Amino acid sequence: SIGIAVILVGTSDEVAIKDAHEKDDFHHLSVVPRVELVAMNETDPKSIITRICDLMSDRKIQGVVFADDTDQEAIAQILDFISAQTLTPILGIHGGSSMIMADKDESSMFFQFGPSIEQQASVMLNIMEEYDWYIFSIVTTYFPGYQDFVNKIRSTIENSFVGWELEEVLLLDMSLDDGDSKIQNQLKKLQSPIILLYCTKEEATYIFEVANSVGLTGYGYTWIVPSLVAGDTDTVPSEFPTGLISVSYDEWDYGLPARVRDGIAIITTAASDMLSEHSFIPEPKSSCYNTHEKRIYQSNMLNRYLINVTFEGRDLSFSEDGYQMHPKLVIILLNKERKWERVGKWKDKSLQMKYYVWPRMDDHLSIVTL
Amino acid sequence: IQNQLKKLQSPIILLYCTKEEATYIFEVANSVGLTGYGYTWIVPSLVAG
Amino acid sequence: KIVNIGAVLSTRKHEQMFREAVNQANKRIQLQATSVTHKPNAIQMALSVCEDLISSQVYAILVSHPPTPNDHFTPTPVSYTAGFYRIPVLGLTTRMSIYSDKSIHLSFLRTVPPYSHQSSVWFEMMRVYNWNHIILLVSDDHEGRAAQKRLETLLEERESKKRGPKAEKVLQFDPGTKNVTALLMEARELEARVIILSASEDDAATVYRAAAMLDMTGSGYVWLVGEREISGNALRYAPDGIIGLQLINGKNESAHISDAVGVVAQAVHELLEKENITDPPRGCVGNTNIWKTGPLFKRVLMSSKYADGVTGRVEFNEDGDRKFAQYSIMNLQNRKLVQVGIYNGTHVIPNDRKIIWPGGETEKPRGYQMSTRLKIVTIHQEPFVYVKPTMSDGTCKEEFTVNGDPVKKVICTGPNDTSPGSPRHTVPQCCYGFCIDLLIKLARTMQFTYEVHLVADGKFGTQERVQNSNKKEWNGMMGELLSGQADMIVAPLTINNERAQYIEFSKPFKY
Ligand SMILES: *[C@@H]1O[C@H](CO)[C@@H](O[C@@H]2O[C@H](CO)[C@@H](O)[C@H](O)[C@H]2NC(C)=O)[C@H](O)[C@H]1NC(C)=O
Repeated sequence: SIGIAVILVGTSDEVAIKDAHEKDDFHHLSVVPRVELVAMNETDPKSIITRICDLMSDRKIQGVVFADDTDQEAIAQILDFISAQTLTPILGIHGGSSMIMADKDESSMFFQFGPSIEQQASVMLNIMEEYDWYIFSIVTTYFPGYQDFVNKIRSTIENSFVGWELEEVLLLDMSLDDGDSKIQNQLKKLQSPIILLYCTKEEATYIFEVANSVGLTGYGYTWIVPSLVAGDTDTVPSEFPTGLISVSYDEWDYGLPARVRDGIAIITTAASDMLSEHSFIPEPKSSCYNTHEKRIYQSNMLNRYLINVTFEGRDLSFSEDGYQMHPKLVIILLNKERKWERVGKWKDKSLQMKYYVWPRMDDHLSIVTL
Repeated sequence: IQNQLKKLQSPIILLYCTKEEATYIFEVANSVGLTGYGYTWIVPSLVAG
Repeated sequence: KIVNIGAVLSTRKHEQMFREAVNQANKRIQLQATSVTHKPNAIQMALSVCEDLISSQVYAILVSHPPTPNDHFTPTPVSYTAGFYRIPVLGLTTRMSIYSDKSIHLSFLRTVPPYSHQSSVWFEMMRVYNWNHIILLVSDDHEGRAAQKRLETLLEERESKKRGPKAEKVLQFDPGTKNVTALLMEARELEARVIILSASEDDAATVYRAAAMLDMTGSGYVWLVGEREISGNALRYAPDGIIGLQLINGKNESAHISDAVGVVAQAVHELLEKENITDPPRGCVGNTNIWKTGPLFKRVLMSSKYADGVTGRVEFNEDGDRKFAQYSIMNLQNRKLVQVGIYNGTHVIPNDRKIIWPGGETEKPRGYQMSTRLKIVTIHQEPFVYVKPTMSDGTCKEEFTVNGDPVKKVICTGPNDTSPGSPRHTVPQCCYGFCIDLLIKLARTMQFTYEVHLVADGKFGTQERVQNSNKKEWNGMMGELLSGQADMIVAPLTINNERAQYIEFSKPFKY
């Protein structure tokens, strides 16, 4: 009986999740849907650690699905540390604690439902390519991840026959007015009607208000930015303009029951494949109080087949880092009503964005020809 | 003045006001980014005094 | 008000030393101390931290390393549990390879510097001996990637503003494999002779055995090694001349504890003059909130505060790392760890002692020795390069010109006797012509010796998208010149703009 512990904290989602076990699509007669919908309201380190250890010691748990309601990556850090300690595949999916983290340790390879910075850079370049905006710049800060961003941009900017015109790459520092003078002079020298940036929320607000003071309005400067400055929606400050284009995960038309059923289907299919191709399942040593039980790390890695799972006619492969190979991204844009609505969709390297010609930000004339 | 000086893009600028208004306009333009590299400001003797 | 400074140590002697140090620092509110021993399992240790170490939680916890060679799984859980509430962490002795990430670890302050500063010291040492060529090679995934990125951003930023060092070839291999003779021979086939390495202990022993098998010690191979490779497990099989580095006070836990309590007392005295103080709760269970004092306290600590202690001036860079450390330049003077000098800040200081180099040479070896056996590629073009089969004797039939002078044939070694249906390297086919005649005149004028082989694809070369991958690669002659398969192109090659980007075309031979 494969133990599946689905933990939901913060909010209350008592819903028909039992449809996962009621589907009866488990071909291999060994992945018993032992679901444990334990709920709680105190998202404390000791609390969750004692909870997962007691749940693993009472029953025979081999897979830990997870969900939450806060926006703290420390929960994901604790989850990955527990995964490193007990060497069990865990799943933090579309709860708001997915919050993709990079350069993970040599733990039991687990993936979380969140796109990588490289995929966001790729979808932003596809957006820029769709509307023939072959000129831009780069304005990053000293936040961990800017180097990977600029390296991906450079690797995708000189491996194609498209005339991309990289104006200048900025590396600002939040030290004194020297950075202010630098960004002012550079944005006065940019003169490119597309701008990209990568920083946190408060730094984004600071940079946007400084640029608006220098004169970065929404007429020509159409700022683009990944989901790092967006964060939790419905909390838009006044510094953001009405032309910002941001990308993010499928937070609107992706149901939490759908997410948890996809996760449990992934777990069951991977376990079925591994137990059918190996004919031996490792022992779930439920100590979590003594490193002596860690000697069971001698069989083949379950992750090697877990990262190669597909079900329901949809590709659900994963990389060694722990991110989706097909994140199913969606494009978002804020209007003059200070509201973020969906515009386009990106899935399987295909952009189905509607709103053909740029719900444009008195010289804009159409022309008929034949 | 910020939007216009961002839209000027001409390496010669003329103005006509008093001394304090000249200082105000110059500091505002320098905050917007009117440095001495390309923008070579010209002004009559009214702001010099 | 009282401030109970939490701590976690491995030995009771360190706990007594920390108690004495905080009692001394109390002379300058009040300060306290709490210490918990290390557990074999980090889960129960994390529970004890959440229950006992942060029972007051108003402090900056300090953590040490166990005698185990892990040094990562023991310091990571305290850092995670403290960064959950944005509580700063003090690090006495840790593997700072991964702990320099502000996204993984929110707040973390260390006492020992990472190997990035060791690569910086390597570069500073290189700036003295005028070594402008070096072939580095890393083994670990993250540590190696970090060291490579540090060396690359040091060498590239300095090159932008003589020729200036070029890292000729950056090699990488698995830290778990043992077959590296291929990479060793590939590095040997290059010009640089100043191999800088940054592997683990077992990897260092393996690469030392591989270099001893290939004999990379003939008084020309200069070695620059790190502190993680000068250990006994690798020193048992280490070659002479292996210049290494070692940090002072690497195992002195009491001095690190004293410095940490001093700097944290200075930080408390500096921050107590603030306006808002969000005291963390007396218990970690049920308190789901962010302490506003954490980030601001870390910012005002790392900004300018410093307390002189056992290591003198201690400045923190913008990563949570202590800068301006002490490095001892150690040389293997016949299995004797003699200190050639000391390092401090940015200046290197040699003790003017008997310093030698591997291979018994008492003089400073050169950076490299330029080869005189450069490969040359050539295409078959109608009146420039003739291609005729050779005779069965081994040479080919020699003829005379219209006047009676030799025709200056050269033994090409290109696959021109076969078709694309069955490509196979054939017997050398002697070649002659107008620009092979030009090639011999260039070789006598600058005294080099060359071989020649024709192209494999056949075309001159252009940019084309590959069939399967995404990156674009050159073709034929351009690809063989760029991808280290040819050092010159003696053939009719029209100078263009798409080719001058990566090639340095000389003045034109004929218009
Ligand atoms: C791994 O390393 C060994 C030792 O370096 C290699 O063995 C050598 O074998 C080749 C034959 O292909 C000889 O030309 C070399 O002279 C040998 N080296 C020594 C030091 O004797 C071996 O080829 C490498 N690869 C594998 C797969 O074992």
